[PDB]
Amino acid sequence: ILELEAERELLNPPPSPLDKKFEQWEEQQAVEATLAAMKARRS
Amino acid sequence: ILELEAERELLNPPPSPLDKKFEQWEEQQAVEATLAAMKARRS
Amino acid sequence: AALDRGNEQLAREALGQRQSYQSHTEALGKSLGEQRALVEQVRGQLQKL
Amino acid sequence: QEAPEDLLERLLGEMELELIELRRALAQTIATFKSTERQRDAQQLIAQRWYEKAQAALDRGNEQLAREALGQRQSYQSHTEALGKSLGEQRALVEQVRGQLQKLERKYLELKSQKNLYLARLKSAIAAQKIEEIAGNLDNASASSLFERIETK
Amino acid sequence: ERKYLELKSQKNLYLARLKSAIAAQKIEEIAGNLDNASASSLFERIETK
Repeated sequence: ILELEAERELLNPPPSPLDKKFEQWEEQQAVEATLAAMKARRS
Repeated sequence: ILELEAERELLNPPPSPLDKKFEQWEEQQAVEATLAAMKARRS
Repeated sequence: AALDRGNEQLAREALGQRQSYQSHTEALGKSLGEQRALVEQVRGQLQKL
Repeated sequence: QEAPEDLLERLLGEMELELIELRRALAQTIATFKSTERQRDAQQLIAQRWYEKAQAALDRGNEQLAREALGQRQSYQSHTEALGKSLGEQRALVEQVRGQLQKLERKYLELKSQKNLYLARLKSAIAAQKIEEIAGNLDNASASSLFERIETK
Repeated sequence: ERKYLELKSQKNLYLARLKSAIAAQKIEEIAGNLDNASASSLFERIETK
């Protein structure tokens, strides 16, 4: 199990922590900015 | 280990300390000068 | 978007990530311009020959 | 010796073998530390359940019992500290070598990238030499040119 | 028993390092054969011709 899962790390490098905060940071706006338009849209 | 790693030092001399400060000195401007244009670009 | 809304710290790393690709851009970009002289000169040869 | 150009393709052929051989060696390195990392988690969990006992041990006034339980925990802690420090050191090993492979792979493709460009130039030169060497054979040379033989006759 | 498993535990880690070193030597030893050396590099032969 540990043998093969390691090879996945090699052939498929995982997302870096720098990019990890992207889909949380820009997503925190892709959610806020998107809902901001929706929030303003209703009002 | 120490035998072979030494040969790497021979066939491939490492960056000198004089050049080491370059990619930190000019990079300190390649970052500052680059972001200086970006900093001024937004404003 | 990085520095927008006041997250300047994050943008610094992203540009630090970009410079690595820029280094490839400058090195390869200069090489491509040089390669143009090679192909252009040899085509005139074949035309002459 | 064989043609140098043939060695160029063949030479880079073994280069690829090492990269995959290097890759497998890396993964084996990556395989082990997780096994050690998991082993650490189990032991501290064994230490935690002793702490869970230590929570109940001294409760209700049985402090004497709790002393032995913590005495039992220190043995597992010693493993925790020793293995914990080793795992942190092993992180430097794996991280540094990964940057190597990243450096090596970037260099190799660039090395193989240029190979063809100068092979193309090499074929241009032979095409430049063999085309004009025969060209002068007809008339372009002052003497011994076969063209003058026609006028001679 | 506690000592042996720890002894066997380290065995692979340095075997991995050993394979890394041979992979480090054999990869660059051939690398300099092309052009990275000042002389005797096969790359200069092309220009010579």
